[PDB]
Amino acid sequence: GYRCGDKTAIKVSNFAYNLDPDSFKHGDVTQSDRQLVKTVVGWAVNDSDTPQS
Amino acid sequence: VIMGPGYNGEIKPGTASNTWCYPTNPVTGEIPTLSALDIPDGDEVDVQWRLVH
Repeated sequence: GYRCGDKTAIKVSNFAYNLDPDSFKHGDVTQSDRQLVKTVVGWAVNDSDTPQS
Repeated sequence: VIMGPGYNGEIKPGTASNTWCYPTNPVTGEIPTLSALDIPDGDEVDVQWRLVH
């Protein structure tokens, strides 16, 4: 054929990757046990002759 | 022998029943130079007018 050997070339480049939030999937959900974050203690002292709130 | 476009114009050792040929006394194809065209002296626009008409 005419100019056989001058094969057409298909070039790929300039790749870019977006992200689709709606495509989200998750596996098995693990929930840990309650862990003590913090503690505050105190004393309420009543030296009067009546209950105090 | 020289082959046609279908053969991609290949020139290969061989022989054929016809043959390209070139003059043994080639003629020069140079563009002849003619006698000058003389325009009478005048204003620029007048000279151009006489030339283009």
